[PDB]
Amino acid sequence: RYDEIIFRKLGSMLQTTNILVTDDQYNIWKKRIEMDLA
Amino acid sequence: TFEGYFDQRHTMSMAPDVTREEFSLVSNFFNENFQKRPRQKLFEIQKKMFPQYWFELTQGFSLLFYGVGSKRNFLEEFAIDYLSPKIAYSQLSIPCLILNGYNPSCNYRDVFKEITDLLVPAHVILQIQKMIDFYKNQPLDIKLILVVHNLDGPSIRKNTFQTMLSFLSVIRQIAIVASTDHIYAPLLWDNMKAQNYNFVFHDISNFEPSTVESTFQDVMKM
Amino acid sequence: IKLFLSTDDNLSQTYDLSIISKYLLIASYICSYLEPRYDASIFSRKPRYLQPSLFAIERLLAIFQAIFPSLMKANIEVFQNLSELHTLKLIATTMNKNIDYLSPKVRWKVNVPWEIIKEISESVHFNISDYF
Amino acid sequence: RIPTVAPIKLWLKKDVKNVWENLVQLDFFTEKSAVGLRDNATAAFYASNYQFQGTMIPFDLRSYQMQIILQELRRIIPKSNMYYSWTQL
Amino acid sequence: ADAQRSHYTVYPDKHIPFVKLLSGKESEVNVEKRWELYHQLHSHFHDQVDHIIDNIEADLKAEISDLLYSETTQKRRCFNTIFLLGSDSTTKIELKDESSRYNVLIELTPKESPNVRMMLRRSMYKLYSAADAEEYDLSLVENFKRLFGKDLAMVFNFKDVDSINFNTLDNFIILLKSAFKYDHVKISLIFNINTNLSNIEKNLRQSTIRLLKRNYHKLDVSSNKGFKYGNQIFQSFLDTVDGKLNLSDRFVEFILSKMANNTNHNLQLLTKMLDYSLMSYFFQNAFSVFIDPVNVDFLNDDYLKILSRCPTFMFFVEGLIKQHAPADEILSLLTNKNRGLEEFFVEFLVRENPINGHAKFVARFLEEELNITNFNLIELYHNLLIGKLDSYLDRWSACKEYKDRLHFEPIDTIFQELFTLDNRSGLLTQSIFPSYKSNIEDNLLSWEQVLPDLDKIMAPVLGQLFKLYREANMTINIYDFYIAFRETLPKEEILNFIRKDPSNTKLLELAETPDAFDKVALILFMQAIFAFENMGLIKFQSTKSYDLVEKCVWRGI
Repeated sequence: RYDEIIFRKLGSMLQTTNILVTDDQYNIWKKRIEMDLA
Repeated sequence: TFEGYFDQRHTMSMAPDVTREEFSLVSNFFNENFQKRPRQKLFEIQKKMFPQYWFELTQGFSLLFYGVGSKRNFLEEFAIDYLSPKIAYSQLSIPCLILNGYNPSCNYRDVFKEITDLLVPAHVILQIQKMIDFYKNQPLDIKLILVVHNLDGPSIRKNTFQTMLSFLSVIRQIAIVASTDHIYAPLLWDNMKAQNYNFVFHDISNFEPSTVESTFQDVMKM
Repeated sequence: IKLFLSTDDNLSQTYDLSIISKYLLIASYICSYLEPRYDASIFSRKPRYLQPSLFAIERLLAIFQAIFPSLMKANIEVFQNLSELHTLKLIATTMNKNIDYLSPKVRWKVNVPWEIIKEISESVHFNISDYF
Repeated sequence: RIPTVAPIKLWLKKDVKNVWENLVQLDFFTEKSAVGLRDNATAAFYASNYQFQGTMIPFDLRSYQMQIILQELRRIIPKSNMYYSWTQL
Repeated sequence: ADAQRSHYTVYPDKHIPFVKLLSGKESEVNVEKRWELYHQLHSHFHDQVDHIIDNIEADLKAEISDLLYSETTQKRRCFNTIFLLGSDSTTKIELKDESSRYNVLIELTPKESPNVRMMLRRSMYKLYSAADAEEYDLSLVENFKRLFGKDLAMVFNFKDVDSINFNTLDNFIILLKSAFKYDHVKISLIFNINTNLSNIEKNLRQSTIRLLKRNYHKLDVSSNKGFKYGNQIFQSFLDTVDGKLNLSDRFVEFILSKMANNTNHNLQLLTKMLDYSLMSYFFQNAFSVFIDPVNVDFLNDDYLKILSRCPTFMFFVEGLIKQHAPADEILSLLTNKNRGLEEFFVEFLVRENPINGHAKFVARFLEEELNITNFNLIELYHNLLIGKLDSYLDRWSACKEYKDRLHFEPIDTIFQELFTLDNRSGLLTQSIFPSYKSNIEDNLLSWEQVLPDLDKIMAPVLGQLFKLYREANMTINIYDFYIAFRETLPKEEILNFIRKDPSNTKLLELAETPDAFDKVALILFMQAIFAFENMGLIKFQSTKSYDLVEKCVWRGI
């Protein structure tokens, strides 16, 4: 990844802040349980 | 590391001499041909910070541009093409003052004449004190945009010049944009100046060649 | 009795300084009184009555990094505190007219006596006395 | 060199400063390179403008020199003085 | 050209600085509501701050005026002295416009005092100019009452005592002492002292100091004074919040770190972080719209994704699974039907946190009933957030009588994360306390973190040359450095890159020269060294030889 790196280096507020779980990680967590849910 | 500091008959005539005109040849061609697109790509991406820069300027935070490479062109695009037109077409043509620090012939008294004419309705510090008392009652509206290229310039490094610029940022109706190149630039400012400047720092290193600043110092002396 | 036991000609925690500020001054006195010969011998892992000598800015930062409690690095605050000491006149420069810090020919020296720095190290728990 | 106690003040470094100032006024001491009085007003004009090293270095590190040699001290100081025994080395 | 001039002036929908969130899905109305909500709190914050700042200055001028006119009936004509400890050149003093006595303020900068001759002339020049507006030596002082028919009271403002040549100042003070022969003249002296009285007591002659000590007043004007104003501003920050936002332990931790790095100007640095954090929340977080629970009806499925990823909700879902809650309830909330949890979220918005009320209670209780003032509210609030307030209260021995009252129970309310301030990605450090020296070195070394057919191979010379600078010794034989730099260059690829231009004759003209590679390397080398000269990287030995250079910085320090 490059855009996140340059945003972090530039100190821009466009880059997201990692206080919440990432969208990809939470999506994987939801899907791995939904596939075994029904 | 610091340990790398404690752990530390040829002449230049042995190198082939290059004339002044020959020097400008190779530099100009490679400054355009070499690393053309990636630097332009980085520049275009960096334009996305204009709303954040514009937001920060309105709140009263000076913007300091630092990093490797020339920063004259970046400041020109921001203030002229984005900053000045947007303020006028949103507050309802804002004058922009450009100061060159790379020129060693710059004089602070000549600069202050423009400030008095453009802001003061008709011993420099005493006049600045009058302005602060005037703009207290004035509405918090941006009136003049100030850009100071090379705040580490040879005629600008001096303490008297630094004090003059630092007092200007106290008045909220003036927008200040500055750029520096020296590594020890923060040493030039103590608490009394850093508080007045009210900087917000941005690393804007672009590796842009400094053709303009290279004109005021001869390479033949090397 | 207590009136005569002191002259009281004196005009009257003597210097409120930050943690970064305290180590900055401690490192400088080493530069102003220790020979450059001994910089590598003491600090690398490989005169009280004389007037202080000059030193370069690179010598100060290296020693400051060397004794600061992994590296400390030199952010804006470190230089911000360093310039204030010059403004506070605890460190002197080699000029009197048109002060320009970034001019390479200017050197630095310590304007603080031994007795003041003695008490500074006590609040820091840095044992300067063993370096001489 | 005094018998002790069976169950002379050292003046503080601050109070000596006035004592130190008196000796420079009375010309017992003199600065390391004290040129002194100039001969002409134009020459003195440069002196009144130039700032020497001694005007900037701390009060406790200004180098001085002496007008009276210890031998002359021992020739003049009364033998009743307690520090007479310290006139020599 | 215009760039050759020292300075020159250039003349050139309705924009709102905020930008769309949710990849442009954010509505126009919400941004304006976001724009308006930010202004509401931001203006509310500054109204208390500006009142406090103006109150502080009013107190200072009141005290300064009191000292200047605390008329002491000394039998001897002597100076009136005020020592402004920790002051700056920015402060100002205004005098009474009395009838019988003409009051004039005299400023004395170190630039105006190179010698005693200059001091006397300039002081009289300013005195005459002020006297000229009534309707250059001491004879003007003697002639003043006959010239203008009024008594003269002079106040000398030593705007910066430290930089003043004490030898000149010591002589000038004695010069002013001759004014006591006149009966119509009175003099006052104001000293701007930065560090302490100790600097004065060293450089001034001890005979001079006995003049000042006869009539003097000692005053402190530093902004930092027993957390008296820092607590008030920090509490006012909580007050203007009105419980609509919260603080994390990490954020207060960062504030406590930077507060100790400045001694006399914390308030302006404190204001930077609080406002910048307030700015950050509105620009980044979309849930700032729901500060007012009226705006709840604006929810979309995208907002539920943010709600789904709240730490207090991530484990709450697994609590239902592990406590055998019905799977239909879990299925209903995850597949976003009937969205009943939003009412619980509505409650959290309404729920006032007792943290602010208890802390304000404790602060008032400490100030008024325990009479404790030597304390920091930022530390007090941080211990509350960590839940370690009991240890913090143990600092003071008088808390024993009321530890049960002052004890508080922090609770991690659900969805509080969306309304807390924290330092998590360094966005509050990369732009406010940057590693200015470190960033340049990293950019010089790691160029790939900045930049995204010779361009694909060779990095910029400025960064590449820095590698040799780190490897170089303290002093450099530039000819050897030039050769060393030349050996690293891709000669054949560069020469083939030079030849690519078909019509640039001046480039091809040099390409015929076998020494062009040496010339091209030197042109790149000399230009780079000049850039190194500007950046403070290299310093020449031109007094001995231009062919040797010395390093001026090292990596990682």
